[PDB]
Amino acid sequence: WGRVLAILKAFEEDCATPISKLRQVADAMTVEMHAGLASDGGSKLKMLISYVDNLPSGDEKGLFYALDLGGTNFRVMRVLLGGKQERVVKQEFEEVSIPPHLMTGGSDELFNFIAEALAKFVATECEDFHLPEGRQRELGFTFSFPVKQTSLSSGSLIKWTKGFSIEEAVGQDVVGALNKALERVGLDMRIAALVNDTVGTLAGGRYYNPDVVAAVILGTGTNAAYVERATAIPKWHGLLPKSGEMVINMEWGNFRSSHLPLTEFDHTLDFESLNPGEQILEKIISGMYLGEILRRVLLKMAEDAAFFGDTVPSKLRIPFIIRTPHMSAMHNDTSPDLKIVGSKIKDILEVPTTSLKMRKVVISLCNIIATRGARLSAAGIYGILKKLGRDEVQKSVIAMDGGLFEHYTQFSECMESSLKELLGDEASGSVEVTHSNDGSGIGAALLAASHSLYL
Ligand SMILES: OC[C@H]1O[C@@H](O)[C@H](O)[C@@H](O)[C@@H]1O
Repeated sequence: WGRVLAILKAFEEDCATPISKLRQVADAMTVEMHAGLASDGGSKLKMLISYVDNLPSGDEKGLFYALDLGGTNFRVMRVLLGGKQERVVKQEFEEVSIPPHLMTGGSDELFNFIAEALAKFVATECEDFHLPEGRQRELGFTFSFPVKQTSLSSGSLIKWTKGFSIEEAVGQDVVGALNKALERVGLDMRIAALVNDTVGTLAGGRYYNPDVVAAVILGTGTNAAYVERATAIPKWHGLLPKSGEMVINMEWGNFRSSHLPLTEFDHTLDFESLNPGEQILEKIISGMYLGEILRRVLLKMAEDAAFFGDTVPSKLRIPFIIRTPHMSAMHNDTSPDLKIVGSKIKDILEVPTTSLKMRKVVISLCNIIATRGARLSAAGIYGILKKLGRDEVQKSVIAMDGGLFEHYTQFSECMESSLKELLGDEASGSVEVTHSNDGSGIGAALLAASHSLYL
C-alpha cells in the first residue's frame, strides 16, 4: 500500500486550500471582475450584462410558463402567482433527461426537443392553468450557457460548456432558434425573458428575500450572478436604468488563476476534455467533474500502484463512469466496514470486492476533492462580496441552487463554513446563504411575470 499512500499524500498536499490561498483566489476573482466589467474581452470572466435591471418584488400575479435547459436535464413548468401573501399558489412541472446525442448534434434538433417537450406539457393544461381566452402564454427561458445578451428577451450563444458541442449554434440567437422550433410544432408562446440559470436563481431568491444580492449555482456546472451598480460597468451604456442596477452573469466557471491548486489529474482532465483551456475553475468544482477527478486518481493508483490488483478494471477506464452522486453516497458512509463505499465501487467498476484499506483511500479521496471544490466556491463568493464592498447591518444574502449544494451535504456544509471563515468573526453575521427552490426555472417565470402584458 506504500505507493498508493504516496499518491494519496501528494494529492492531498497539492489540493490544499489553506485560508491564505482562499484569500488570494478571492482577490484574484475581484480583480478579474473589474477587468471583465471594464471591457468585453479583457478577462476570463465574461461578466455578461443580463438586461435585468429590476428583480421580482413578490407582488407579481398570474399564470406563467418557464423553460430550463441545463447540462443534463430539461425542465418545463408553469406557476400560478397570487401576490405577496399567497406567492406561488400552484406549480406543475416535468423534467426530462437530455439524450446525450442531442448535446453534440445539430441546432434544430436540440430546439425541436425543447419545443416538442413543451408542446406536450401545454397539452396537459386544465382547471386552474387553463389559458384565459383573450390572452397568450408568457414564458421565461432559462438557458444555462454563456449568452451575449442584446435585450431582456434576446441574445446569441457565445460558446458551449459542460457536455455540449453544437458549433452550428455558436453566435446564433437563442430566442430566435426557440421561436422557429415553437413554430415547427405549431406552438404559440410569447418569450418574455431569456436568462442564465444564475440570473433565474437570483430572481427567485430576491422574490422571497429583499436582501438577496447574488446567486451561485453548484450543480452540473458552476457559475454566479450578482447585482452590480450600473455606473460600475464601464463597458456598457445601453439602457440607463432608473434602478441604477444591473444583474451580471459572471461566468466564473471560466476563471483561472495561478493560485488555483491544480494537480496532474486536473491537467489531464482538461487536456482531454471537449473544451481544453476553458472552464478551468468549473472543472475542479462542479458535479460533472468531481467524480471524473476521482476516477483519474483511482486509475493512476490502479495502473501504477496495483490498487485493484495486477489488472486495471476495464470500467475504470470509461470517462465519467464515476459520478458525483456516487461520491456523495460514499463520502457520507460512517460504517466501520465502509459497506456503502464497498457497494458503490463494486457496482460501478465491477470489481470482485474491496478491502477496508481500499475503501478508506476512496473516501479520503472523495473528501479531498469535495473539500477543494467547496472551499474554492467560498473564495468565489467572498470575491463577490469584496466587489460589492461588503467584506452596518447591510445584510447580504446569497441564493444557492444546483445538485451539489442541494444533495451533497459534506460539500454544502464545507462551503458555508469556509465562507464564514473568510469573513471572520466581525463580518460573519452580515452574510447569509440561503435555500434553493427550483429557482433556475421558477425565477425565469417570475421575471416574465414582472414583464407581463396583462393586468
Ligand atoms: O449551470 C451553471 C453554469 O454552468 C456553466 O457551465 C455555464 O457556462 C453557465 O452558463 C451556467 O450558469
